Amino acid sequence: EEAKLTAHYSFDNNDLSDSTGNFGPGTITGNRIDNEGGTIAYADGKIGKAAVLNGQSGIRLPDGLVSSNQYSVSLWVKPEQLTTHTTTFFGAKDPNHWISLVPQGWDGNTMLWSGSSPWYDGRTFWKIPTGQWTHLAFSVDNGAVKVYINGVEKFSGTNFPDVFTGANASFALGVNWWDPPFKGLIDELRIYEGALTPSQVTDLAQ
Ligand SMILES: OC[C@@H]1O[C@@H](OC[C@@H]2O[C@@H](OC[C@@H]3O[C@@H](O)[C@H](O)[C@H]3O)[C@H](O)[C@H]2O)[C@H](O)[C@H]1O
Ligand SMILES: [Ca+2]
Repeated sequence: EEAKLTAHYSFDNNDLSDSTGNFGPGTITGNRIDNEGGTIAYADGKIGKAAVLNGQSGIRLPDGLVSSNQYSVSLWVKPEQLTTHTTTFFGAKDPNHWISLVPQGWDGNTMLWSGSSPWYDGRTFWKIPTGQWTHLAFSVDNGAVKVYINGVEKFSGTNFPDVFTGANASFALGVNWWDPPFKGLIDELRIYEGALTPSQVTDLAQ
């Protein structure tokens, strides 16, 4: 049972639209998820045109993008800088119940982070470079969670929080409620219902 695709934010057309047509387009935020006045440029990315994030800007995605107990997220990033706790994909029912794919987390490594009630540490023990393209993916199947870097599985575990089942949660690229906005390039955002097979993974990564 391969994971089913639901959303593809590719930026290929120099806009924040979902190419599958399922979801409304993304918005532009200021330096947090809940504010406005940012900027988004478009530069050559991993596939076609990628989104540029200047370190004070983000993208609001539509509420309820993920709303199940079985889901996955894939994307490419090219960091111009790294800042601790700063999100890529995020992630939140409210400020106390959130998920976050973090390039440099509290242990200084890439991690899938959830908090704060409770706290989940999805530690990869792997560190991301600036000025290079890294592929990141992760799947959630009823508490069963796995994290992939460049196609390589680095974290697995269980008892992941069901943050999204029953909630109209806020989703964003590059910003949250507390930390520096991501700076650099984000490309090819894809959302899935169901947990990506290893095969789909290695495909997406290469
Ligand atoms: O709630 C949003 C996040 O809170 C802020 O916390 C500051 C840093 O987060 C903590 O990370 C360590 C966590 O606490 C441990 O119990 C658990 O193992 C870890 O997940 C550190 O205390 C602070 O450096 C962040 O700014 C924001 O992302
Ligand atoms: Ca693209």
